[PDB]
Amino acid sequence: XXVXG
Amino acid sequence: VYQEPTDPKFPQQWYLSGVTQRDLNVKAAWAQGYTGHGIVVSILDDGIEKNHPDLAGNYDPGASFDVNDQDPDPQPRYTQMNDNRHGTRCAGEVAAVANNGVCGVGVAYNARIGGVRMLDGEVTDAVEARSLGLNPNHIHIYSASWGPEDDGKTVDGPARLAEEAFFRGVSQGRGGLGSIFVWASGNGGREHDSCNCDGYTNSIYTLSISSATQFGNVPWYSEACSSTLATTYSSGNQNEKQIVTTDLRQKCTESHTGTSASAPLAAGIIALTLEANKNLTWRDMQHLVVQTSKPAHLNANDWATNGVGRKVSHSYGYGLLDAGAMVALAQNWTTVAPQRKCIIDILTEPKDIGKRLEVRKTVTACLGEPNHITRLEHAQARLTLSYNRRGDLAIHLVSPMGTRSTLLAARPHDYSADGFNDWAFMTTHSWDEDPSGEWVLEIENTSEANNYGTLTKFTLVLYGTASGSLVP
Ligand SMILES: [Ca+2]
Ligand SMILES: [Ca+2]
Ligand SMILES: [Ca+2]
Ligand SMILES: [Cl-]
Ligand code: NA
Ligand code: NA
Ligand code: NA
Repeated sequence: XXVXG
Repeated sequence: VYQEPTDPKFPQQWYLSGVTQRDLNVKAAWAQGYTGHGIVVSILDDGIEKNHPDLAGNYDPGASFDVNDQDPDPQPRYTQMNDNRHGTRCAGEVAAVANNGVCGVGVAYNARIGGVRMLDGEVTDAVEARSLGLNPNHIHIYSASWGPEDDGKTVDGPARLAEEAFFRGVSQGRGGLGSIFVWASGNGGREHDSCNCDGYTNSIYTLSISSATQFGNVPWYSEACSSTLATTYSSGNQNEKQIVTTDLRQKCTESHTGTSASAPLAAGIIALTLEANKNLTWRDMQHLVVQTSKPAHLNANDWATNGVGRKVSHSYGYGLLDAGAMVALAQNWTTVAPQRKCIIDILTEPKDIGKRLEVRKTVTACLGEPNHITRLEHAQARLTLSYNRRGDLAIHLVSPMGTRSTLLAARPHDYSADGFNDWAFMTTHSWDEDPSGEWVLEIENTSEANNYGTLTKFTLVLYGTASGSLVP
């Protein structure tokens, strides 16, 4: 996987 | 007479108000008396600087938690690179304090703002579920500016616990009216990513929000897809202005960028709307967005008029949010009828895809049954297929009213041979149409390669009601 966005 | 904020950077918040009309019409809502009082918004991200001079006055510990370290305090982890600044920037866009001589103002500058620290660690399904399901009878609106990798080859969505959190939120959250989940549609534009390959944005339970640049163009980072619902302004090229908000270490930034800024701005507008009518359900809120959003002066080569006369784009959904129109329409809004679900299994046999496959099916939309739908909301094409190079596929769905939704555009970097396993491609573009009649699914190979595969399942899932339409 979970990326900022 | 309403007095606009005096904050030192408010004149730089071009996207909130101005005489040019290139704005979200937020001051019109403020002047109607809606600034967010009594609404609670939570930023699901890497933490929130709860002592920031432009957030402390609106901070709500009840809207906050630290899932990464399992404690109540969502304070970001400070590092030299300031990696954990993302949540604080999102928070200030929603609810930065007004008229306090510091930075600018949030869209809902009198709302209460919290944050869930959940990205700063291993983001498991459980981590996501505990964040989406946090204090759902206190938090009204959740804002998420994160998701699966934007590499243009990922197909990923909520696992079981997170999907359960979505269903529990919309069903029992907010006293049974439903948690409002606002999602940034993604930053994978440079990779030609599709936001329908992101199950969080592609969910019917989230309001997926895309971005427009100051000059009204599709930003370089924008992902196009049919699941997007609407748009707010964000960053663009270096001649275009950007978003002003609270930054890590008690600072003010005028350089927040990407769809990460668009979801919080939408969350703030939705907070103003909820203040104008606290009885709105999660589906009411999506209806309001569909009806009030504005295409005008947003540039795209794919604008199309759907079956009820609304313009819709895969880059922008129904267009720019209009806060003044949202709060106005909310006040006398009549709650929509309970949601119906009509399941139509299309295929009688598997179909080879080859160079091109067209599947036509005439449906009655559950005529004569309690789930009969004459007023569509979301529609899904749940597809199970095999293919040798997934990114060479383009998939379109045409509604009986003639609205062509791109469920999947070519993804040059998606080399996967894993196909799609009951993937629920979603479109918002046929909202309020009558779904009775011929639906057409088109799957084509966009490359010269001799690709091969088989479509083994196509479930058309229709959501909506059978009452209460307005004139196109
Ligand atoms: Ca903590
Ligand atoms: Ca301020
Ligand atoms: Ca994406
Ligand atoms: Cl369902
Ligand atoms: Na409910
Ligand atoms: Na969504
Ligand atoms: Na029809």
